[PDB]
Amino acid sequence: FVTLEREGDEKIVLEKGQPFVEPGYYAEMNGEDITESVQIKGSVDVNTPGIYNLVYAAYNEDGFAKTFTRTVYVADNTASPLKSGIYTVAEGSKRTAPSVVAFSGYEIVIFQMEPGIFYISDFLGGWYDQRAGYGPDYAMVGKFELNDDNTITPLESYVAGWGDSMDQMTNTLLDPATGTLKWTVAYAGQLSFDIIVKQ
Repeated sequence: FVTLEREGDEKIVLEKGQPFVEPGYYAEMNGEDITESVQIKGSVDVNTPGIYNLVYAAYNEDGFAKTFTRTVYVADNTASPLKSGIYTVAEGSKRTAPSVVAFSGYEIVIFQMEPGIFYISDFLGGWYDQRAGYGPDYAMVGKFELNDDNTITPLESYVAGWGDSMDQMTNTLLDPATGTLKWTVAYAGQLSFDIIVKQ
């Protein structure tokens, strides 16, 4: 009866300073328009790089509600060959242990926290949420530092729900034209992935 539609992207990347213009939404209950009834938890601070979660709610008759979430990421406008950042996993992207399995165009977010340092939604390409639908408690959040030599040095990394980090990361490269990031990450004991991300 209640209906709740999000307009615009679930995930958005702004650059520090750039205003956040609300993409909008729509809500209807029993055929009447109840869009002005929707309430939002959350704010976006476009002058402080970071991750801001908004949560939109549409209320119904007996405690019930429908909800959608939108996440806004603020970058750091400092020049860097790595742009920020809704990357799509590319097509030469594969598992390489124990078997070999190629995967598609799942999207991840990559934004600059401070001049050298970047945040990723998922080191693991979307293999475990998304292409398994395990959900956001899977996939490897992480920071990494972009080097002057177009490699990538990983700092923290973590898969909630299992509690561990990556075992190692090698074979990385950024191409400052085609603007394409790639890495091999080895995970849980015996597991390794070769990821390529474009936009």
